[PDB]
Formats: sequence, structure tokens, C-alpha cells
Amino acid sequence: RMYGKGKGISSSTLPYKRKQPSWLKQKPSEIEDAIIKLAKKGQTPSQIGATLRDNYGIPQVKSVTGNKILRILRAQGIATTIPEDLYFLIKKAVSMRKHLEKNKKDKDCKFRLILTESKIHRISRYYKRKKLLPSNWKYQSSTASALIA
Amino acid sequence: PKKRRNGGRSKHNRGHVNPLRCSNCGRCVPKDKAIKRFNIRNIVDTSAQRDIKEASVYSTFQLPKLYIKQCYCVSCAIHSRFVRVRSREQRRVRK
Amino acid sequence: NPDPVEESKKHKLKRLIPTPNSYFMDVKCPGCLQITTLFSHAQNVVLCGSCNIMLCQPTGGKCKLTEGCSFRKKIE
Amino acid sequence: ELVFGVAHIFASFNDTFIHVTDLSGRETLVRITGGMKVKADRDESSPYAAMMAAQDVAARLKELGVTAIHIKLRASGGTKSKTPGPGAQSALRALARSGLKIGRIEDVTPIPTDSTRKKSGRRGRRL
Amino acid sequence: SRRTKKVGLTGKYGTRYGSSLRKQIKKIELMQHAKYLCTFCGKTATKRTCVGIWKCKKCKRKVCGGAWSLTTPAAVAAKSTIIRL
Amino acid sequence: FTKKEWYDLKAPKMFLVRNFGKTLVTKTIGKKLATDSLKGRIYEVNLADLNNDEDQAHKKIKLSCDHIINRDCYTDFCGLSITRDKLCSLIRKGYTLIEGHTDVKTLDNYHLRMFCIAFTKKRQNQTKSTCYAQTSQIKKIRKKMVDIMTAEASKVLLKDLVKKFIPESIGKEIEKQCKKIYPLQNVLIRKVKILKRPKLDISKLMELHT
Amino acid sequence: SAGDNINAKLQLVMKSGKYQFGRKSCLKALRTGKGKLVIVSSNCPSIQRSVIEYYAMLSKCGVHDYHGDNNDLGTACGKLFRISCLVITDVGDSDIIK
RNA sequence: AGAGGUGAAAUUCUUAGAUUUUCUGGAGACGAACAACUGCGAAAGCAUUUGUCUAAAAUACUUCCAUUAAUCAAGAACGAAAGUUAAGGGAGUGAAGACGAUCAGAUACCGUCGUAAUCUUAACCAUAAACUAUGCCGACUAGGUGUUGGAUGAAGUGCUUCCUUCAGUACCUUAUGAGAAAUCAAAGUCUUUGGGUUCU
RNA sequence: UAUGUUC
Repeated sequence: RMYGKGKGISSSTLPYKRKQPSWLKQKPSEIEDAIIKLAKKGQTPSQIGATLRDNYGIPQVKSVTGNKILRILRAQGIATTIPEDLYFLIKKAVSMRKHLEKNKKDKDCKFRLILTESKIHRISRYYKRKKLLPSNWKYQSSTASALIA
Repeated sequence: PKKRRNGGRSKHNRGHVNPLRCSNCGRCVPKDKAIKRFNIRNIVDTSAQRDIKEASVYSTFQLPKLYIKQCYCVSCAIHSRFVRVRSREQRRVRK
Repeated sequence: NPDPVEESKKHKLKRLIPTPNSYFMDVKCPGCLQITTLFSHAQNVVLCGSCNIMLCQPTGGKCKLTEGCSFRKKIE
Repeated sequence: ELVFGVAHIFASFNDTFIHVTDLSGRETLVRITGGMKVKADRDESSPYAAMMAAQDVAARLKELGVTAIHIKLRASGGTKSKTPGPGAQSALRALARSGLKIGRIEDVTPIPTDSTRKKSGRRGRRL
Repeated sequence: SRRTKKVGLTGKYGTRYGSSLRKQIKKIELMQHAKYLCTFCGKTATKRTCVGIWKCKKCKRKVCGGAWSLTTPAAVAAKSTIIRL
Repeated sequence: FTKKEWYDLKAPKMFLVRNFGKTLVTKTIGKKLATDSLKGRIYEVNLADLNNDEDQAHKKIKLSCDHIINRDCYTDFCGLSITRDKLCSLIRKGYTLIEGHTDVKTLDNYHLRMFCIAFTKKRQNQTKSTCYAQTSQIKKIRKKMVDIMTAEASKVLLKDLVKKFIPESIGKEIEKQCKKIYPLQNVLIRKVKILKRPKLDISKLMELHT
Repeated sequence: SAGDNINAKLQLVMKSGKYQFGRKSCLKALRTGKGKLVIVSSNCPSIQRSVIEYYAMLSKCGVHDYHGDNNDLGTACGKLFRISCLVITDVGDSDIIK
């Protein structure tokens, strides 16, 4: 774990079968359109995959079609300018700062906000080392509330 | 050289334990370290029981008990004989 | 002797060959005769195809399903 | 006919108060304590002092008219001590042997749900 | 560049009066001369006009507040108790 | 003293003995009418002595002298509490105790504060050493007991609330309502106190005395 | 979680649909009847809020009292200026209609 | 007519009614019993109810990204108690101090009283035997008894227990493992000496 | 659970 203690090995393990499940006679001719419609209706790719697994019964979009969900979203041009995890971290930091402004006596909240901003800086450094984020992206803490956009 | 494995108290996964006060001397002692004795005693001895039950009414009177629950520091417990010094090998045994 | 091990079902996830414990099932409500796909350990609420009814309640585990009906694995 | 009073017994490692009042707790009938039955400036808490303290109040109650008594046992206070002093034993004993009837018995020592700081420092009494 | 290390706005007093007195007056002059949030227009533009009067530059609306701040903790708490009911 | 005269004490109609005790005051050397001294006197008397049954020996009722005629005081319900020895007896290590309190008003505008206590159960097939309940379960139990107390004290008058205090009809209801969430052993209304009472109505006091 | 959902729907409409913020634009839009929903900040001056409400009642357009002031409404819309008044000429793929 | 207090006393309160009994109102602090070799937190620490805000962890996942990570000089946040500053509070306790005792002396231990402090708010201070005297991350090595939080499967009566497992958290035994030993399931896998890293 | 030095 990045901060604190606890190994917490809870996760999801993909099946050995890499290919599309045999019982799925469904055709991949419209699964990408389904995810595109879902993203248009407004869903982050994580919950797009979750909704696809639950309500559509088509696990491992990568197995159904040899291309992964955020990748097809980018290929269609729908993908957001800020990656999902970084945006969620920014939202958490914005909420925490909004709370702290009212309660400056919340030392624990201040500490965890420092931790969250450290994570934000590390992951933004990674994303701008890749070309997934503009080189001038900084995350100043003043206008992050509207930076979600 | 670390007389006891537990350090003389029962603190684990914990930073601080609020202290209580010795019933005998009033010393501050951590709650996990204090020697606790829950005394459920008779209000009187057997002879006084035999006196006041027959001097009482309802013909079935049962005397109430006294629930004390004292706590002592190490020095007071040792002096009042609630705990013994014990031998090194016997020091491990609790019950 | 860890190569031909066989009774590792009770072994925790990520055993010698990591395989998920979840699966997919087809559900049929009595008197409704409908076909739909469902995920064990589902996290959302699902509705039937023929007649809109409740099927499973998303909990921390394998859901609760309904009192009756027939649910069968989709494994081949 | 049976007429009832309430004897508050106060045993606090010093003089044993024996305080008979009426049922309401006001209009006290007699209050003897243990400091008048002994004149050694000590033994105020003694079983012997409590014994005479109790038979004196028993005689006064006999002459006053009340014949049955409800015990209200009390030990020091919320901050000082929780156990009754040596005099409670003999107070109850002598009240029983005096011939006046005894009804219900209750401990009413003030028990602090709070924890106001008790005397002596964090190192306690060193004697 | 940075002009005074620590005296800030109290640099106007030079060396006169005690350092403790100057620090005490700095603490309260900082909030006496600050702009506050005008809850009627949402623009942080209400400044002190006289000792207890605070006027918004945009609304031109003025409220009764503290001597050195727009609100005081005692008044805020009293309003909180009143608005609880 | 010689200038003190006995007075009789009466109990409300819903109790059994109806005469529990005698009180004494001073004579009326008139600046004090020697009746205002008696008025507003609280008498703490056991339910066992008020109902002639040993089963209720753990509850004591407070009766407040409210009206005096001739030589007998009449009194009225002023509060109740369970005894210290029983309270300590029903507290043991290895169980979690749940306490709750609520403020209610009867149909007679009798403002009461009631404190109830409860403990968890071992049940039969536990084969464990502790019966601790989770904090969420404790919160649910406390909310349930507060709601039950407020409902069963608000729907009725004061006299019938006192009457139902005797069989501990509220502890049984809390038991049967919390059975389905977490089993509870002996749970009772530990204490009831009167926060405020309406203006004295001698008419109502007498129709409840008769 | 009472303002978060409406903020998310606002995010969706700013992304997808077309809108207009400002008193004059909203008044004109729902004068011509192109307004599907109007959002009023809690900070809106009383007279102008009443004007908006009367106009929308006339035009059969819904009004939503935003929980924040014009400052929070601006950030919710993603702008760096106070809004205090929103009109949505058409909803994108957002469920702000129900 | 004594009450406090003590080893015994005395200082102290007390016919103007002390102590004691009962009731009413106010005040400040505290939150017993439950309460544990139990829980949470980076540590300091955190225990009356309820509400709101806020975060964390484990578990479950055929959800997403795909190396984004480990440890870290400088640098930064927090940091018991005491102490400092300014308002408030001020019951109880009580560094100083004043008495009464004890003693050869007693400026101490004991007793009576008592200022600062303790509490709240806003700032400083940055220290503790701040201790499991044991840096953090990773792999491997053994049986049992528990216990906390989830998840899995089955069974006495819609409801309770047992099985498996994950993550905590202790304890017992065992070492042809270690160690100077006390002891240690890590303080082991080290002259058969090298997984990574910081500090001393 | 009075006090009780030094070699």
C-alpha cells in the first residue's frame, strides 16, 4: 500500500481463457457502439466496464474484441483530457479542501489532503512523462475546483 | 533485561491508554497495567446475617451484596498481597 | 507435491493456477419463461427481459437471487 | 401497627454516623455518630464505638415511638473511598440485636459517573 | 522583491512602540484592512468603512459587523443558536 | 420533640397497600402553616412494600406529597429508579451494555425523562466467551428503544404509564422488538424522572386517590 | 449526496448540450420559449429571482433552486466567474429532465 | 456537639448550627461500571447521545490504467505533558507559597489551605523511557489456541453454529535456526558472509 | 503500610 499499512491483496483475477467465452454467441459488431453510447451518456471507463459486465454479460471487453475500452474510447475521440484516476484524485482533493476551509481544525483531514496531493503530483508527473497530459499541466490548488470541467 | 514479555501491561495495537487512580494510594496508573479486583462481598458477616435476617421482616429477606471493583497500582497490590513476587518460571503462568 | 494438485478449490484465489471464483448464469423465473445473462458477484441491479421483475440484490458477495426460479451455469 | 424510619449509616474510616430520619429524609429523629460515644479522639470508626452509637439511637427510637428501620448504607463519598468503614458492621449488628425491626437495606454511597480528580498527585500517597 | 522580513504592514511604525505591541496590532490590522466575502453578491469586495460598518464596493450595501472583522465568533454562534430552532 | 405530631401517608389508587408510612412535622406556630413544610416532600418507597410482593423488590418509587387534609398526606408519582445492588448485579464482563434515554410528554403534559438499559444474550449454541454487539447494532438497538419508549409514553396518560411500569411492559416490548436484530437479556427502565409537571390539579389528584 | 448528483448532471449538460448563463440571455431564451430548464443560485437578488420565476411560470419552464451561491454555480458550470442564473436551451444526453 | 484528618495528632470548620438528612437552582471539569494481552489512527493520540461534514482500511469484483513503484540528504505536515502569549473559564486537583506534624535537623515524605497551571478559543514551543529501547519495502521457513472485520460452503432452529479463505491482532510450543546470554517466528534464512534502501 | 544516620 502506498500510504499507511495493510497489504490488502483483494483484487480481481482474470480467467486463464484469453479468448471470447464460447457460450457468448454475441457478435462484437456492436459492443464498441454500446460502450460509446454509454460514455456519451456519461460514464467513466471503469464504470463502463462494470455496467458492461453486469447488465450486458460481456466480461473482458479485451476478450470480446482485441482492443481495450479506454483505447477504443480514445480511437473514437471520446476520452477525457484528464485520465480517470487523476481526475478522481483531483475531485477528492477539491472536496477535502472545501471541507478544510470550513474546519481548519481538522488536522487529520489536512494530513490526508497532503497525502492525496502527493499522489496527485506523482501520477500527474507520470501522465505528463507520457504524452497523456500537456507539458504545462501543473495542478495549482487554487482553480482545481473548476479544473474538473 | 526485559523482565516480562508484555512489558508489565497489556497494551497491543494501541498508543495510549487513559490512566485510572489507585484505590489505596490514589496513584495514576494505566488501566491496562492496574491490578483490578472486583469484590462482590456480603454487607455483613455470617453471624450478623443470622442476626438481622431473624431481626428483619418478610421472613424471606435476602441481604444485598456489595459490588466494589477496586483497582490498585503495582506497589499497593504487592503490599496488600493481591499479587505475589513469584518465581521466574512461575511468572509466566496466569491461570 | 504441487504439480498434480487437484483439491485446491478450497484454496484461496491465486492458487497454483489463478482462476476467478465468479461465473455467469442464465436465469428463468417460474411462469415467466425468459432468458438473460447474469454475473455472479454482480454489483448492480438487473431486470428481466420478458417481464420486468427483481432478480438479485447486489451485496458484498454472490447476491441473493429470488425465492424460486432456476439459475444455471453458462460454462461449457 | 408498625412505624418505620430510615437510618442512614455513614461508615467512612472515621466516625460512624447513625442518622435516623423519617421516610422523607427530612425531619431527622436522631443523629448519634460515633465521635460522642468515644472520647479518645480516635476509635471514632471503631466497631465498639459504633456499637454504643447504635444502641443509643435504638433506645431513643424506642422512646420516640418508631419501631422499624430502613437501612441506607453509605461509604465516604464518590472521590474518597468506596468501601464502608469498620463501623457499618457493628452498627447493623447492634441495630439488629436492639430488638427494633429492620426492613429493607440499600447501599447509597455516592458513585461518580464522572471522574473529578481525587486528592494527592499522580504519584499517590507515599505513606 | 520581499521588502520586510516580518513586520509587514507594521513597518509604518518604524522602531517605535514595543515589538509585542506592533505584532499585536499587525494581527488585527491584517483583518481590519482585508476584503471579505459579500454574501449578497458573492464578490469578495466588502471593506470596512468605519469601526463597525462594512460596505460592499459592488452592492453598495453595508452591514454591521465587528470592529476589525466582518463577523465575530460570538455573533456567529448566537446566530447559529437562533437559526437552529 | 413534644410539638411534633404524626401524619399518615397515602398512595395512589393503582397501588396495593395505600398506606405505606407515617411522617411528622412541627406544630403550627403561625408564620409557617406546618402544611407547606409537608408539601413537596419526596418519599422513596420500594415497589415490594407498595404491592406486597417480593418479585418487585428491585424498584423504588418516589411519591411527592401534593395535598393534605386533616392528618393524612396523599402524595403522587414523582419518579422511579431501580436499586443499586440489582443494577450492579446485572452488569458482568463479557457482555455489552446498551443505555438509552429520552424526553417525553404524556397526554397530561407531564414531561418525563426515561433511562433504559439492556444487555446482550449468550444464546444456546454460541460456544464462545463473549457476547459483544457491533456499534452499528448498538446504535440500531438504542434508536429502537428510544422510539419504543417515546411512543409508549406519549400515547397514554401518566396514571396508565405508571400502571404499565409495574409489570415492566416496556422492557418486554423492547425485548420482542430487538429479538430480530440482536438478542437481549434483562432490559428494564432503569430510571424515570419528572422534568416538569403541570399546575397542581387537586381535582385530578383526588380522582386518582379516592 | 444531494448536490453532487445535480452537479454531475450540470457537468453533463455543459459537456454535451447547449446552454446560456446570464440574466439577459436567460430572459430572452425563455421569452422566445427555447428554455427547457432554468437554474437560480441561492445568492440571486430577490427581485431578479422573482422575475425569473414569473417568466418561467409564464413560459411553462422548470426552475431549480441551486444549493450554492453564484460562486459555487460558476465552478459547477466550470467557469471562473459568478453565474447566479442558468438557462438550458436544450438538454444533451442528461437525465436532468426527470 | 462535635466534624475533618492521621500511625498518633495538630493546623482547619463548628451554637452565628459544623458534619449529617432531603429538596431546588447554578458552575466547571470529567465521561466509571461495560472495558478486554479488544478496535481505530502515521505517530502523538482517540471512550456519554444524536446530526452533519470528512477521510481511511479490509473484504468482494471476469471494472479501469498499465510500471505509474521502494527507500529517501534538503525540504514539509503533524507532534503527549510541561512551558510562553492574549481573551474567557475557574468546580476538583494543585509546581510556588503558608501553616500543622514527624525528625537530631525535615526547607521532604504525611495533614490543612492555597497562587500559577490544568479546561476553551487563537497563536507559539517541537521536546518525552515520543518504547515493541526493534527504520521502511519484498521473498522464504512450523504446529496449535484464540480474537477483530469481511467473503465462501454446509448444518439445529425466515433465524443461529461449523468449514475454507483474506486482512488485522495477540498468545503457547518448537527448533540439527539465531544469539554472549536474557531471549527472539524474527532479533531466523550471516565466515555456506551481497534482495532494495535510509539513518545512526 | 509512625520515624529511625554513619562506618
